[PDB]
Amino acid sequence: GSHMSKEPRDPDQLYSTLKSILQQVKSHQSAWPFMEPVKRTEAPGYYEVIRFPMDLKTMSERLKNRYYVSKKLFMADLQRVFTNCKEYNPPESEYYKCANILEKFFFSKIKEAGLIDK
Ligand SMILES: CC(=O)/C=C/c1cn(C)c2ccccc12
Repeated sequence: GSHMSKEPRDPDQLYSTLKSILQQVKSHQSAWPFMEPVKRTEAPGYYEVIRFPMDLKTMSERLKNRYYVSKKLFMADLQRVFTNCKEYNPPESEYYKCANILEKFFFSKIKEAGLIDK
């Protein structure tokens, strides 16, 4: 019929698809606040604000073997990464910058892969 691009294709393609998005999002210069692991009190205001701390170092870990195969599961965590930084980081900081730049890249990429869910 026509072209709308707004629906994943089976868990097989979607699986590696999330693995590709992470490969780019993580490889993106604006991913160091999530790619590498963070300390425990190195973040200005952590634990007592982030209900579910998350980072890219954990996604690729499970996504590698078999975990983020769904569209909402991956989007939830990944989206939790961009907001988590934006959460404990003030309005003026490099953490938010790279998090807002990569987050923009993420939404666009998924917007084209008919992903996104919650
Ligand atoms: C994106 C996220 O959920 C958590 C990021 C950080 C957690 N900690 C403890 C940090 C310390 C420094 C910088 C970033 C973080």
